[PDB]
Amino acid sequence: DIQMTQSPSSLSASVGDRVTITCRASQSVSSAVAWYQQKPGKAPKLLIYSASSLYSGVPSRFSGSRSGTDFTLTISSLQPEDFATYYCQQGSSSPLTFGQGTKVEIK
Amino acid sequence: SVPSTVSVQTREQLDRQNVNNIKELVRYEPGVSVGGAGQRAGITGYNIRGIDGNRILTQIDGVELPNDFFSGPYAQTHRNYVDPDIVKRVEILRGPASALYGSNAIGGAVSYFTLDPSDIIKDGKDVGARLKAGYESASHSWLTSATVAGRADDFDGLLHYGYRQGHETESNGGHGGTGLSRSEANPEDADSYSLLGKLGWNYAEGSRFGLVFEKYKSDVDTDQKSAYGGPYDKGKPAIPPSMLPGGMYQWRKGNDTLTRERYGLEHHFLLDSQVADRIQWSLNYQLAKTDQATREFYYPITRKVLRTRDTTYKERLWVFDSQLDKSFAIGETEHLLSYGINLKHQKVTGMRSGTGTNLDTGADSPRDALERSSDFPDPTVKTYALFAQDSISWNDWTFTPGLRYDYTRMEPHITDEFLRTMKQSQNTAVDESDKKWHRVSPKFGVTYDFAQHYTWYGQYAQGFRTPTAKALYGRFENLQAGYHIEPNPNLKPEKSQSFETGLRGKFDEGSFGVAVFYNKYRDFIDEDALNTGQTFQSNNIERAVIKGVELKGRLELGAFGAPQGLYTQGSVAYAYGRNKDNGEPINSVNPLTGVFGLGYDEADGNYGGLLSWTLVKRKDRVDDSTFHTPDGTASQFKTPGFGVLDLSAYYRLSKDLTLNAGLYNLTDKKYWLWDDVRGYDSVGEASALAPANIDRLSQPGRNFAVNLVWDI
Amino acid sequence: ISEVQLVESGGGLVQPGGSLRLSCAASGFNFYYYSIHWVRQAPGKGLEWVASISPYYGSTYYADSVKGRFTISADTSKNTAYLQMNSLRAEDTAVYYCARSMNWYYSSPYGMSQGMDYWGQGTLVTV
Ligand SMILES: CCCCCCCCCCCCCC(=O)O[C@@H](CCCCCCCCCCC)CC(=O)O[C@H]1[C@@H](NC(=O)C[C@@H](CCCCCCCCCCC)OC(=O)CCCCCCCCCCC)[C@@H](OC[C@H]2O[C@@H](OP(=O)(O)O)[C@@H](NC(=O)C[C@H](O)CCCCCCCCCCC)[C@@H](OC(=O)C[C@H](O)CCCCCCCCCCC)[C@H]2O)O[C@H](CO[C@]2(C(=O)O)C[C@@H](O)[C@H](O)[C@H]([C@H](O)CO)O2)[C@H]1OP(=O)(O)O
Ligand code: HEM
Repeated sequence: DIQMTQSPSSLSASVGDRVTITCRASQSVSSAVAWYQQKPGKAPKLLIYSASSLYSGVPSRFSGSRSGTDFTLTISSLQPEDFATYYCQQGSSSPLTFGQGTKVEIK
Repeated sequence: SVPSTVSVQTREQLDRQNVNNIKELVRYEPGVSVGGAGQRAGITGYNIRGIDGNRILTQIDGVELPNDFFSGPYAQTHRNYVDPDIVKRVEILRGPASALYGSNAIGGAVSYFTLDPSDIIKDGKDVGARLKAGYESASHSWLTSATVAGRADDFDGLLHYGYRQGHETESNGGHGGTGLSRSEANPEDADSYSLLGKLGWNYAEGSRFGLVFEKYKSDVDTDQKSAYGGPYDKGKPAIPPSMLPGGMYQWRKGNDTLTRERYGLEHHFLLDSQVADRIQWSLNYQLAKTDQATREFYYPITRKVLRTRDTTYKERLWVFDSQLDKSFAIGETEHLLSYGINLKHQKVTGMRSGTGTNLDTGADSPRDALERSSDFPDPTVKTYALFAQDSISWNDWTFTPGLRYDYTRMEPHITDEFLRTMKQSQNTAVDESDKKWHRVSPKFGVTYDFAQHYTWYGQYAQGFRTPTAKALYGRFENLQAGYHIEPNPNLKPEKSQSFETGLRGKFDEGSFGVAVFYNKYRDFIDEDALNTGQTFQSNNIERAVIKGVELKGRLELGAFGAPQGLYTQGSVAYAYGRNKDNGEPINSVNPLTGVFGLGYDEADGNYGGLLSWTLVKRKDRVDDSTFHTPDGTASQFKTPGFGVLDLSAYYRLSKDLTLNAGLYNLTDKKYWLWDDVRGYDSVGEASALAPANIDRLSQPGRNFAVNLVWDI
Repeated sequence: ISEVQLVESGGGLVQPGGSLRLSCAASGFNFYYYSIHWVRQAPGKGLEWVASISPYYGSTYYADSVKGRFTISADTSKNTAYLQMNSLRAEDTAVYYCARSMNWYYSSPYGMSQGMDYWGQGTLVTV
């Protein structure tokens, strides 16, 4: 039913830069959008839930925002441990939809 | 003589029966019930012939009381704004019989009339006083009231002050503790005071212009020990105590504050004109509000927080009432015409907010906090009423045709607090235009006397109640539990038809009364009804019928051979409600109730007493879908039948000092009133968040009440 | 601080067209009022939600790609979730993750709980 288009698919970035990952829905959806961080060989870790709320223990660098059908994940100051793949997930209840995924690499 | 069923209790009768709240006012009125036992919000209101809630017109001196308000577990206000200690009489009318009262009296009207200087000042004197001290063992409550009235020149004045201080009304459960195992009433600290002032000018014969001042504050501090260890799921804690000792609700304390201030002008005079012989009007301003403050140790597994909640429901009312009385004769018929206008200007506001503080770090908890939210867009309701009533006497017949035209206009006012509610849910569709309703409600009553002792009467009446703002605009979404509340801006107003006929017989050795009624309701408003996650929406029940029979009687035993002053009386009421849309019963209908009395009165009234026997049938016709058992378990509890004995007595210690005493529940029986049980969990949210042990809703055990009245 | 610990088991080499049962043992609080989700990630690809179970309502949900072939169930006595996979195809090879939703029945609606906050280590299924 609903689709989440995540752009870009890769971001070349340098430690200390500010990066923005945008996720766009294909329909009219509520604020139930979550952001996950996954490192290779490891399970995904939740960072932002409900498109604005910061999960407990996640550094305040990560931030969430919403503008219509477009959802944004922002990292104010990139750090060496933040180079991973990020996914946007939509839905408060089932069914759930994940984004394509954005890989953040070293510039 | 009136072609309708109306019951009146005077000031003296209230003192005799130790009436301290409206629950005790309806003790021996078999067809009127008051609920709210075991509930945090307290006494709910009147239930007349199966109709309760906002469909009962409750007014004092013509000023309507606020409606109910439910907006979740931390926002629930009832209709308990009147202290019975300030009224000269109370009239309970069944159905919208009278055109002089508002058409929104779907199930009936309860009218309070405040004390006047005339009933305080003794005959032949210019000054009067009334001191009352009373105690109630059921709630361990003390009452102290003082009233002074005077009459100097053409001015009359009255000043009343009363203060109450007590605790919770005890149940007949013998186990304390916390949680669902607590059968005792939750501890409470209740303080109340009421101030009444009147100042009138008798500038002519039959003419008086007066001022009215009225204040009433009720403060109740409650400890909800029955809710400790929650939430619960089907009678058991949701989180086992082995993993979370104490539950998510470690403790819950609350404070409910009720306030009513009223300022009024009234004027009546005699006129020599062709339009009226007597004109009366009144202008009143009333500010009534309820404040609920909740504090709790909230432990949602991961964090320990102090979660607080504040709810305020407020109503500001401007009411202008008028009535012109004219008497004339056309041929063999005598006419008594009463017409006038009634203007209302109502503003209703409802606010919810909350805070959250971490108990380990002291920091703020935004997840546990709530910003100021309004459930309705602060509406302004203007009601315009035009009524006319004629009493036509022809031989032994008496015809009372009536008409009342009502016009209601509601103006929404979108605020940021209401816009926040539109953001909490994903429903931003709101109409900012005005909603208008209007209807003509005919009324007809006929009375016929025959055989020098009997009276036949018939009554036809129509009622009309417009939808409230909460039903039209309220919206709430709970994605955690999987439900939401949809507004119904197209909700239709209620239309009711009342049919009643009866026979009365008056003798010197007693009297009797038989009444049969048949009430049809169209577009019966069912607020917060569950449709068919889940959706709660206010909808109209297309057809509903409530019918029944009421029996009354009194026999003076001295005429048949007995000591003079001995009498016996009885009152039996039956009702039958059905939802004709789905065939289900109406759960607000009380079971078959009968009150029988054996009383004695001294010849000069020096002393007397009454022995009361109340018999109530087991509740049978229950709609299982709309009834939520208080304990939340799978089994549904129906109240059994019971019989209880009560003894009242009265002695005149002096010509000014009277001792009124009453002993209740003589056999100390554990029993339940149906209205308390069926009304505890209206929407089903309390079964998980604030459940009730079935013994905590039981009526109080053996108890006594005594008051002392000094009429100086 | 750590509500639950999720461990997946039952993954391995199944020949195409066969069946395999995956279990998700949870240590800690029971997920009767929560929602358990299965998410798989094919080698070199992204995350894909496949199924979900809500024990309180008894409701089950599936993706279109696995509808009819996969069955999801829960015990609620062993605090374990199960995913019965039948008629496996070569496109079903992935690392299957068991995740618990943050939102649950008695959570405050003002807490805005959403998404999955607890995940298992995952089990590799090769078809
Ligand atoms: C034209 C027509 C107009 C006329 C009107 C017509 C319409 C009529 C209107 C009717 C309204 C409907 C009422 C009704 O439906 O219910 C009742 C009918 C009785 C009435 C029949 C009609 C007479 C009407 C005319 C009366 C005019 C005066 C039946 C009932 O409801 O039973 C329940 C109840 N039952 C009860 O709660 C108790 C009694 C009432 C208490 C007695 C009070 C005494 C009256 C004097 C008053 C005079 C002053 C005005 O209920 C009765 O049924 C009493 C029988 C009355 C007989 C009526 C005819 C009398 C003659 C007069 C006719 C004119 C209880 O039964 C309790 C029992 O247990 C005891 O209580 P406990 O300790 O255990 O808790 C006893 N009760 C007592 O001991 C109380 C006292 O200790 C005794 C009295 C002492 C006082 C002495 C008198 C004082 C002086 C008076 C001066 C005159 C027993 O019950 C008894 O022992 C009672 C006694 O045996 C005495 C009864 C005879 C009295 C008759 C009056 C005569 C006057 C002279 C007397 C000197 C006994 O029941 O449990 C049962 C439920 O059972 C379970 C269940 O879930 O299913 C299992 C149970 O095991 C368990 O325990 C559990 C819990 O109870 C939960 O509640 O419930 C209930 O049944 P349910 O309906 O199925 O649900
Ligand atoms: C069967 C019916 C319902 C159930 C089971 C239910 C359940 C719940 C639960 C579990 C909570 C969370 C309590 C907490 O976290 O402490 C809650 C909160 C709330 N509910 Fe309901 N609910 C029901 C119906 C309703 C209805 C009909 C309304 C309004 C018309 C409503 C309004 C609210 C509100 C406003 C809150 C927020 C409480 C706060 O301020 O923290 N609920 N409900």
